[PDB]
Amino acid sequence: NERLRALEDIEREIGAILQNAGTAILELSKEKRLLDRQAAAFTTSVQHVEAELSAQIRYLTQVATGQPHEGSSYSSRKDCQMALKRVDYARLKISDVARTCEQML
Amino acid sequence: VLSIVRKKFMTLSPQTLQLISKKKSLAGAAQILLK
Repeated sequence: NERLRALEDIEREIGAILQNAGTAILELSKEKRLLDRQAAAFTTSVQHVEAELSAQIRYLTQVATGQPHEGSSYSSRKDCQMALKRVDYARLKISDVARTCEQML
Repeated sequence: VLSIVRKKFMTLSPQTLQLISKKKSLAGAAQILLK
């Protein structure tokens, strides 16, 4: 759950770091203010993105041997399907009884 | 021409080309990078 958001934020930060490095290079090579701080921030963000990528790659490696988490609660799915079918059949029978009663009265 | 010379060889402005070319290439690369 949180690892997905972490990887998404890491990718967004890598993109932002690339953009900041490009902008800092442009501002520094245009003419010769904040170019030094911009380059420092860009280098720091690039290093942080690299560290985050290395940490995510150095994960616990849950299985890496076969198809893990086999069985997605299919029994519960089938039970819920049968319950819904029972409810639908009950509704149909109740509607039939109601039509019979309306024809009676 | 160089291989032929390797036949008979013989010996016979504030433009600031590099200064302007550096900034020109910097802007050209920065444009594509920002894009």
